[PDB]
Amino acid sequence: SFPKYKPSRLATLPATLDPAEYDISPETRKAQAERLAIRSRLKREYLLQYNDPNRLGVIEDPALIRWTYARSANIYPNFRPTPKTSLLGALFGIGPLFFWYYVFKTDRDKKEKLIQEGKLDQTFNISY
Amino acid sequence: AFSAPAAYLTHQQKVLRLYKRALRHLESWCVHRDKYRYFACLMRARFDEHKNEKDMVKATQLLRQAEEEFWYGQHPQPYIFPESPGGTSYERYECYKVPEWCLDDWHPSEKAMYPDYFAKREQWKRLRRESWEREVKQLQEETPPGGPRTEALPPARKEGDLPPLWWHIVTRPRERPM
Amino acid sequence: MLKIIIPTTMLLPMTWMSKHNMIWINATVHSLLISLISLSLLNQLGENSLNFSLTFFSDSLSAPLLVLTTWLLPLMLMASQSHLSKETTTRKKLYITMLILLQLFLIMTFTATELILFYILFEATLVPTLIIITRWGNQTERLNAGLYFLFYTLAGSLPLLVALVYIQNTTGSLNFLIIHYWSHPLSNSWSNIFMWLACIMAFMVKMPLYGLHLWLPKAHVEAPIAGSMVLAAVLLKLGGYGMMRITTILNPLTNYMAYPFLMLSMWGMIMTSSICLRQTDLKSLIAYSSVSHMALVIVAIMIQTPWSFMGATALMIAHGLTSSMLFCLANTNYERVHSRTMILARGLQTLLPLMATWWLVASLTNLALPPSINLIGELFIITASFSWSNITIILMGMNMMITALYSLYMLITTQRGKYTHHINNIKPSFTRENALMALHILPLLLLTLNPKMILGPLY
Amino acid sequence: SDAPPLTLEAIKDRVLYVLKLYDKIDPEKLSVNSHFMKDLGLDSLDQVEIIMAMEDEFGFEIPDIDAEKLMCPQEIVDYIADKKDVYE
Amino acid sequence: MNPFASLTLTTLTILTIPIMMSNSNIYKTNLYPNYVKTTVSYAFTLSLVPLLMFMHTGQEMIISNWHWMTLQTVELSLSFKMDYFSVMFIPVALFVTWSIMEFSMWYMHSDPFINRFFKYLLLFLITMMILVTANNLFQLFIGWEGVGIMSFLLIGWWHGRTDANTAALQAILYNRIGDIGFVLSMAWFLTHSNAWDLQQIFMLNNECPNMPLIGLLLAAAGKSAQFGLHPWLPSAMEGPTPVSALLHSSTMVVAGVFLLIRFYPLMETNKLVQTMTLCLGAITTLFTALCAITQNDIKKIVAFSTSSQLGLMMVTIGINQPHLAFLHICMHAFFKAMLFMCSGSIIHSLNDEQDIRKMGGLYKAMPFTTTALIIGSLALTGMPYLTGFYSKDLIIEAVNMSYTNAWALLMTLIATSLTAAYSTRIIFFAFLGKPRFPPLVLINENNPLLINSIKRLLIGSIFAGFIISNNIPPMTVPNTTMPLYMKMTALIVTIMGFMLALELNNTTYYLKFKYPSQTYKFSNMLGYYPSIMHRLPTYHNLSMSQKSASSLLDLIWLETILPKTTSFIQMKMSIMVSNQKGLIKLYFLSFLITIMISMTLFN
Amino acid sequence: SGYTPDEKLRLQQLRELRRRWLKDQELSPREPVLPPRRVTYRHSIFAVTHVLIPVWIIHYYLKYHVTAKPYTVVERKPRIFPGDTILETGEVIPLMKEFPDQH
Ligand SMILES: CCCCCCCCCCCCCCCCCC(=O)OC[C@H](COP(=O)([O-])OCC(O)COP(=O)([O-])OC[C@@H](COC(=O)CCCCCCCCCCCCCCCCC)OC(=O)CCCCCCCCCCCCCCCCC)OC(=O)CCCCCCCCCCCCCCCCC
Ligand SMILES: CCCCCCCCCCCCCCCCC[C@@H](O)O[C@H](CO[C@H](O)CCCCCCCCCCCCCCC)COP(=O)(O)OCC[N+](C)(C)C
Ligand SMILES: CCCCCCCC/C=C\CCCCCCCC(=O)O[C@H](COC(=O)CCCCCCC/C=C/CCCCCCCC)COP(=O)(O)OCCN
Ligand SMILES: CCCCCCCCCCCC(=O)SCCNC(=O)CCNC(=O)[C@H](O)C(C)(C)COP(=O)(O)O
Repeated sequence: SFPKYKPSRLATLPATLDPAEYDISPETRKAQAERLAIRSRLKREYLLQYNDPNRLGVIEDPALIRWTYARSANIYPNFRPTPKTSLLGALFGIGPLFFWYYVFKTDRDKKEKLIQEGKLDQTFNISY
Repeated sequence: AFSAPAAYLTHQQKVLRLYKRALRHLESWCVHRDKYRYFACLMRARFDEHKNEKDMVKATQLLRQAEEEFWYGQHPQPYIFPESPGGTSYERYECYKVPEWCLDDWHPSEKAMYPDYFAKREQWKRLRRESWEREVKQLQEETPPGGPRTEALPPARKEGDLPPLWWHIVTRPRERPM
Repeated sequence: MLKIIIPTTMLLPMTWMSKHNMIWINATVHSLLISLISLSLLNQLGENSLNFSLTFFSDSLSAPLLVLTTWLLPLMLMASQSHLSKETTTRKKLYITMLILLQLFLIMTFTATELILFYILFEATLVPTLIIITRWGNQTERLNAGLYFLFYTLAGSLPLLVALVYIQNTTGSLNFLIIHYWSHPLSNSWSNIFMWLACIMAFMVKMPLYGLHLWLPKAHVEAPIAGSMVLAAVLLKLGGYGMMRITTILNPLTNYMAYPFLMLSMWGMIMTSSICLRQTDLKSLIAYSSVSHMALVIVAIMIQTPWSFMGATALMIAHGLTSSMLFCLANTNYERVHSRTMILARGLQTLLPLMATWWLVASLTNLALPPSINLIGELFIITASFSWSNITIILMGMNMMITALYSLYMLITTQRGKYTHHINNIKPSFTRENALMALHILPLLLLTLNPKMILGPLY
Repeated sequence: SDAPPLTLEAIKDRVLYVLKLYDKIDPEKLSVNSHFMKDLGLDSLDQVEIIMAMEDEFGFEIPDIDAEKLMCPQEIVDYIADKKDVYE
Repeated sequence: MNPFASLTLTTLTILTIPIMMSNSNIYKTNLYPNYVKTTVSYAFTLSLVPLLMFMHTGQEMIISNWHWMTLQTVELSLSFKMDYFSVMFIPVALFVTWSIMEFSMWYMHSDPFINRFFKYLLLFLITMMILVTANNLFQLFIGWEGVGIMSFLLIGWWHGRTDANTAALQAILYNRIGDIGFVLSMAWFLTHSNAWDLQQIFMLNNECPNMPLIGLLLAAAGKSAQFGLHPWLPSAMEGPTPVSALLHSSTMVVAGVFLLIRFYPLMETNKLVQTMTLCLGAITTLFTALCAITQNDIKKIVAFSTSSQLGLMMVTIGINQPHLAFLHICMHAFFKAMLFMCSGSIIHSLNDEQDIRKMGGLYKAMPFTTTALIIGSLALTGMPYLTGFYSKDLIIEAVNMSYTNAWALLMTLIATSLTAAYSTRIIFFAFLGKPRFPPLVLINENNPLLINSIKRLLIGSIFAGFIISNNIPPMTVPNTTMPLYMKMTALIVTIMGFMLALELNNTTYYLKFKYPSQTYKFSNMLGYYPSIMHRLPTYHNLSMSQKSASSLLDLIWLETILPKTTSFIQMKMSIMVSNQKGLIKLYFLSFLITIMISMTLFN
Repeated sequence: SGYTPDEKLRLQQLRELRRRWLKDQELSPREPVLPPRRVTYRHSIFAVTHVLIPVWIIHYYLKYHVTAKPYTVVERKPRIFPGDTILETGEVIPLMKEFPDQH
């Protein structure tokens, strides 16, 4: 027996330590076979369009188009106002503004009070 | 790298992979050659004791505690060959690799230099132009219906035929072009 | 001032009477000549102004903006020469007409002795840009982008007209000289607060202020290259110029009125710089960088100190030049790839080394590397904000670090690594594109030798 | 660099040298085309150690998927020449 | 008239001629590296004269030749400070650069872009000279950023390698973290002292407050890679060996220590900032030596050695001994540059192999590199009457007899022991055992460029300490009388380091193997700092930047507030208004209702 | 284990084609056809155009333009020790207080 390795979000589990790979069933083998089948179909299509001497352009990638479209333009039509979204939006969009306003207002009120009281010693402070 | 991958790894391949990894990391731990030879022979002796075991369940239970033991003592800084995916010169020369089609955009004053090379290039272009038209039909007739089941390609079977999808494997830039 | 205005007007009949194959050459030559004439305006005095007539004046705040506006047109023509090759002669002439009209409106806007004339021209600039965006645009979202760009600006600027007519009814004049000499303090009143808001929001929305910047990414991404160049270089500076001109009557109300906008800009520069880190589009990244720079300019104008004003002027000029160059580089990549996606075309330094050098110089200038005027404005504004409050330094430093981060990210993603294998239509860079980048970049490094030319009237 | 341009003859000579230094396999019996499992009666573990010895000899490392189907010295030499782009 | 100024400006000016000729024909030929090397050697032999004049008399000058701009009461001009520090550092930097360039003429012979590489080295040198001789804060900032940009460009020299780009961006990130404090200091000095000039700052700051000195300390820690911002320096080894020998070993990385030296009149009037400087230096040197003790890459080991030496330099700054820190800078330049030269020669001779597990007996196979590395290791460990003696021994003596922390002194002593220890590790694992490199031997030293470049720095690392120490005027009170055990403490700890390291290394021959402990794992992964601080913060910033700043706020809520709400309300009102069936019944009923309302509500 | 016959044949044909291509990548003796057209000695010219000329311009620039303005070049005052004499004035600094010398 040896000390156990505990995975985390930023340190994933090694492939050789997965109990899933050791639980082999015919369904798992068929799933792997069809995964490699679709991968081989995609690779065949890409290489057929890649080795063609006639093509003199960019091979359009539907996966890339879908990625960019989902990241940019598909957000709002799928947006639904929920307690989670409302609370997170309110926090992340209002809290920092009021926090910084409080900080700067307190600092400037302190500075103005010191200036009015005259105890700040602003000698040589010419450029502002 | 060159060989097409399989849908899965069998038990025997996994055992070989663990054996290679353990030997490499033991060599990394044991710097000196005589010590490494001694401990590698001892590792082989410990490794082949369960060679003749027969049932699948105990075999699968083994190699697993072996992988855990390997991970516990895996030498967090193993030796890596300089050109390996983790080496100090893995992709050092990848900025010097220029594609072959870039020569098609050279100015005629530049193509005036090296005339024999460009004549040979034109001959290669003609060969590719014919071979591609042959290869498309050859691959269409040879592929199983419903799409390929593996990313392995067949060789050429006729006399004047060339292996399908050969242009971008034969015309690699180089390992160290500059 | 008419020695600049009349040739710009004569550009139109010259364009419309040109041969079918000589429009670009004539337009470029005469635009460059007009720019040379504009150089004379830079000589400025430490005294009041260059009051040419009752209608127009020039100042060391207006002179650099006028020079940049006159210089931008030949570059826009050079950039537009490419993608308009398959266009009919009449429509190309119409495009050149739109560009000339936009230049004329901007030139008359920057002199503008009287505020209603300034408003009229500041709104007249809206039509040619809208036509350019919604007519010669590639995608189908250009219509929505133009609608956003029109309606944000108009909603912001309609109360400004009411504020201006009220100010003229009360004071009696809107000439800037009389306004400056007869200025009176604003009492802390609700009516004065709303007058301040009506005077400020029109220029805030065009900066763009954070939270009111939604129109800018749409308009910049969907516009043709010339439209993006002009929008990023000159049209954003109209709000800053207007704020600098109009904050003379908003005192002492500005001391406490500025806080909501100061907080918004100070947090929004961080927000937009962080947004730039996760972006899949070059144009969107450049637009958000522009938003960050203009937010920092807003902070400078709101602080309302001499160093703030000098830094704001310098940063406006430097940002205009840098954003124009970055947009031009992105367009050069797009006309080869037709995708406008960062991750598609990679490792272009191997294929195009000189264009990679241009990319590096543009990124270094956007990164505010000394002694470029970008850092001159950045540092002056940072010092003024520190004098305003010592706690601003944290936000300024965070913004600087994130700015360097996404600038070098944009450089590395496109220029370094391994080339994309299946892309084989990347032809050598033309002399036109190289000359465009050179004419963008050389004025910056020449201006860093004479920074007093772009430091504004408070130098 | 100053690296001599190694040839096919050098690769074959070095492979056969390292193989003849392997005491398990008799020097006389082995031939460029001599198979590993059947012609010389070696185990698969012997094959992986042979691959490792090749790796240490030539200073570069072969992926496992390619190594597990290298069964003759001739195809080992062919693989090395293809990897290092050897002309003759 | 007074050739001091003319010569000092002439050196910097003639350093820039090959940059102007980079567009000429010589740049397209193979004579460009020799041209640049000759220019650097001429600049060095020219700059040797003002140092001689200062040694004779002590000449000190300020040259404000060109007036760039004036903002109100603040005047900014191109001003050069040519004090002791400048006239002493310029010859050393030029000598090291000349040696490194002659070495690069051999090392980078097969690189297609060597003219460019040479041009970049010249550009970096010019920027560093700008940094060193600057008289105001703006010029020194110009040099500060120029050296950083040259570091970014030279680290990612092989731009096809992902790790090189990652290391370059890491260096940029850490240097910007330092730039934050630099900008804070500039803003404070301009606001309060009304100047960026050094003379006015020295006059108007008799009791310097905490804020500008803390900003300066942050900038120095950022650029000198102190414990908080250390990891970028070891990662900067991705670049070519000459780059690591010139920039990240002896010239660029001492910039923060030099900045703290330049502001020493204000540093001595503050006691808290001195304490923070001392603690930072001590923790940096200890942690970096502990990281170095167990590394297998030779370049990584030597880089951690450089970081530990910088930590010792900042300890010296913390104990209020700036001139001693400058002397240590000068000595470390020589011997660390030569150590990188030897490491690069070893790497090239073994087919670009860097790991020490695959290099064995090189003491006899290649003896000139062996003797040079042995002399450099002896110099590094403060062997008596050697370049490292005249600085490191004084550092230890001054720390031992000063009113300072006990912890910092203990950490410094342990760092010295660990320094001896990893020097022993390098020698033992690189030169003593049986060979472990591939059978095809390609070992060769017989190249005049490499031999001459190494031997010049060898003569330097043997005699420069004595020469410089005996030629400069005194600048601090000496430690004349000392306890005998306190006088030998440096030698005692160093010999203890040799003995313990050698004893522990000799056990690797034994035929026993045990799994590593937790302390070894901690030391090998550099205290797990790179893993945690490169996976957690970066992920948390990027995830927020995508989810909240980009999507949640910008693409959703800001869009919902003004435009979507306006569109929805206007569309609903349009539907309500325009949904009329066209029946005059309802229309005139509404007219009747409307007529009644007007009569009764408006009068 | 091992290659399938199809894999063997494909690898053989591919490696033959690759060797043919690599051989074709070589150059003939006349391949770099260069078109010609025009329109201590090394150290001596170098020491004039790279050292003497720059120092002439800088000395002229410093001696006649930079020093034309005040305070442009400021020099640290020379140290004065007891027993020294001054070229400008000629007076001699008196010696010190004859400290008791021993060891
Ligand atoms: C005042 C009186 C003055 C006289 C003082 C006495 C004179 C000397 C007495 C001797 C004392 C010890 C000297 C021997 C050093 C140890 C060597 C050793 O045995 O290493 C092998 C051994 C395991 O090796 P391995 O796992 O088999 O590695 C496999 C191969 O060997 C892999 O091997 P490789 O080939 O890969 O690399 C070999 C490398 C690899 O070896 C290592 O792994 C290095 C790790 C041990 C060395 C680190 C020692 C430095 C101590 C600084 C720590 C500061 C505090 C840090 C606080 C941490 C907080 C968690 O080893 C070396 O190269 C040599 C190591 C250093 C020896 C040479 C210099 C030692 C003299 C300087 C130390 C003291 C004298 C100061 C002089 C001034 C006079 C005062 O390492 C240890 O077991 C560590 C021993 C001591 C560690 C103490 C820290 C434990 C902390 C645990 C937690 C405690 C509670 C904390 C609670 C906190 C709550 C907030
Ligand atoms: C959406 C993306 C950003 C868009 C731009 C946002 C910027 C616009 C924000 C406007 C700035 C502030 C407006 C008024 C500031 C005056 C200070 C006042 O509000 O504070 C207190 C005022 O107290 C209370 O706040 C009274 C007002 C309460 C009603 C206001 C609604 C609060 C939230 C509304 C926000 C909606 C903004 C978006 C509109 C669509 C001071 O108390 P008091 O001494 O008595 O009044 C001093 C003024 N006097 C002297 C003239 C009398
Ligand atoms: C991007 C969209 C932004 C749109 C602009 C938002 C702000 C608009 C500014 C407020 C609108 C009215 C401007 C006022 C015009 C100037 C005239 C003036 O200042 O005189 C005031 C007039 O002040 C008013 O009447 C203001 C009444 C406001 C009615 C219209 C409300 C519009 C919305 C107000 C709330 C939102 C304002 C900020 C929006 C934030 C950004 C979205 C005093 O009038 P007198 O009676 O003559 O003198 C008093 C002594 N007898
Ligand atoms: C320093 C690192 C730490 C070290 C820790 C590692 C621990 C490893 C110890 C585990 C030992 C085992 O093999 S675990 C036992 C798992 N089960 C079996 O081995 C059953 C059948 N064996 C095979 O099939 C093999 O492939 C074989 C016949 C050998 C070759 O065959 P070839 O004829 O196809 O070469």
